[PDB]
Parts: sequence; C-alpha cells; structure tokens
Amino acid sequence: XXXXVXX
Amino acid sequence: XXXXVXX
Amino acid sequence: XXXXVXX
Amino acid sequence: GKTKEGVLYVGSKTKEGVVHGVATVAEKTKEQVTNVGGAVVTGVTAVAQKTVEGAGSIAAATGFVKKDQL
Amino acid sequence: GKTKEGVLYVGSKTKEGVVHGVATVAEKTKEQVTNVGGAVVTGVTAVAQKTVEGAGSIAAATGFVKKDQL
Amino acid sequence: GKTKEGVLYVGSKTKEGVVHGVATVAEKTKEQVTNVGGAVVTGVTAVAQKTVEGAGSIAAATGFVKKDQL
Repeated sequence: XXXXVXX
Repeated sequence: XXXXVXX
Repeated sequence: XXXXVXX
Repeated sequence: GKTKEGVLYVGSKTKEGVVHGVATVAEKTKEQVTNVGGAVVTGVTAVAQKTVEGAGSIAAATGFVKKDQL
Repeated sequence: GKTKEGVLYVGSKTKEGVVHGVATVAEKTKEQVTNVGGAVVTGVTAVAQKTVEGAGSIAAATGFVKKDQL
Repeated sequence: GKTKEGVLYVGSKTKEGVVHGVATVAEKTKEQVTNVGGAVVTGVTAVAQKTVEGAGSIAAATGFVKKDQL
C-alpha cells in the first residue's frame, strides 16, 4: 500500500 | 494498492 | 505501507 | 432589521478554499473515513426552540441501526 | 436589530483555507478516521431552548446501533 | 441589538488556516483517529436552556452502541 504523493 | 499522485 | 509525501 | 427565526442548516458551507492532494488507501479495513473541509454527519438529533408568550412542543427521534451478519 | 431565535447549524463552515497533502493508509484495521478542518459528527443529541412568558417542551432521542457479527 | 436565543452549533468552523502534510499509517490496529483542526464528535448529549417567566422542560437521550463479534 505505497501511497506516494509528490507535489 | 499503489496510489501514486504526482502534481 | 510506505506513505512517502514529498512537497 | 434582520431576523432568522425557526431556521436550520445541516451539511457544509465552503468559501474559497484549496485542497491539493488527498490520497487514501483502505485495505482489509472495516470502516474508513477521509474528510477534508467536509461534514460527515451520521445519527444526529438536533432541536432548537424559541417560544414567546406561547406554547411550543417538539418530539423528535432518530434511530440509526446497521447490522452486518457475516 | 438582528435576531437569531430557534436556529441550528450542524456540519462544517470553511472560509479560505489551504490543505496541501493528506495521505493515509489503513491496512487490516477495524476503524480509521482522517479528518482535516472537517466535522465528523456521529450519534449526537443537541437541544437548545429559550422560553419567555410561555411553555416549551422538547423530547429528543437518538439511537445509534452498529453490530458486525463475523 | 443582537440576540442569539435557542441556537445550536455542532461541527466545525475554520477561517484561513494552512495544513501542509498529514501522513498516517494504521496497520493491524483496532481504532485510529488522525484529526487536524477538525471536530470528531461521537456519542454526545448537549442541552442549553433559558427560561424567563415561563415553564420549560427537556428530556434528551443518546444511545450509542457498537458491537463487533468476531
């Protein structure tokens, strides 16, 4: 479950 | 379940 | 479960 | 000479917000709530009352029931 | 000459916020709540009352019931 | 000449906040709450009452019940 946000 | 957001 | 945020 | 008398509001009011990134993962989970600037309203009873030189009566009830027989 | 008499508000009001990044993971979890600037309202009874030279009566009830037989 | 009489507010009010990064992980966990600037309201009874030269009565009840038979 790799939730990777990157703004 | 790899939710990857990238703005 | 690798939640990686990066603004 | 404003009057608000006998008025109700339920839910949400938003003026001029921003929300960039809201990512969510639920896996093998019974219940999961992700709320951002929102109202998640469940199983509420709300009564507001003003009486003047009068008689006022209210009876209010809410029954919320959820069963999950597995 | 404003009056708010017999008024109710339930939920959320937002004016001009920001929320950049809200990431969440629930795995093998019974219950999980992620709330940001939000209202998560569950199982509430709320009564406001003003009487003047009068009779006022209220009966309010909330029943919230959740069963999960596995 | 403002009056608020018989009014209720339940939930959240936000004006002009910021929230940058809110990351959360729940793994094999019964209950988990992450709250930021938010209201998570559960199982509350709230009564406000003003009477003047009058009779006022309120009966309020909340029952919150949660069972998880595994």
